[PDB]
Amino acid sequence: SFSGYLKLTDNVYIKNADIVEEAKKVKPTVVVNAANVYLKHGGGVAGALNKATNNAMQVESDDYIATNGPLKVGGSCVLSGHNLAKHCLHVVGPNVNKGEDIQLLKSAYENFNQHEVLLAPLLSAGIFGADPIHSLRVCVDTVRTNVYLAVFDKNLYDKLVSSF
Ligand SMILES: O=C(O)C1=C(c2ccc3ncsc3c2)CCC1
Repeated sequence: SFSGYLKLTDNVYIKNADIVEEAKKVKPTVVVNAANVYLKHGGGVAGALNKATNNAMQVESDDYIATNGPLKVGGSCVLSGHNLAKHCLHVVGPNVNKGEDIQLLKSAYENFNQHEVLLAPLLSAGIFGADPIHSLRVCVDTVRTNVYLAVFDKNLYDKLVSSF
């Protein structure tokens, strides 16, 4: 069902695309959200995915936090994918702009290995403040399952491919 991707490795693929539009087209089994520990989906990929669900992702996430408390940096939880996917895997990469340890990025990507195939964004990139080239390197070196990476920014996509 995924089309137009560049193969980087045996199991990692990449495309210049909006992950929201990709999820609406493919209806993947799992879409990854670039979450924070409170599951407050205000901006970046999380704000865009939540708006595409008409805020249903945020209402579900608030009930999850009321029952379970916050996630760990490097951790994840599986919730509904609403109108975008069967499931959403909310994964917390470290936010460098909040002073979090970049070494937790490998632990964040290890959550992907629990799912045979995923549609995902680059973790800890964008407003999370990490170097996207480093994030793609950790993804390739950690994830063993089939990951389809959707990169929204065209200039970033071109830089990630040409420096890989
Ligand atoms: O350019 C990108 O691929 C990146 C992100 C992003 C942010 C917001 C957004 N809204 C719709 S698709 C999307 C992707 C976060 C990390 C890198």
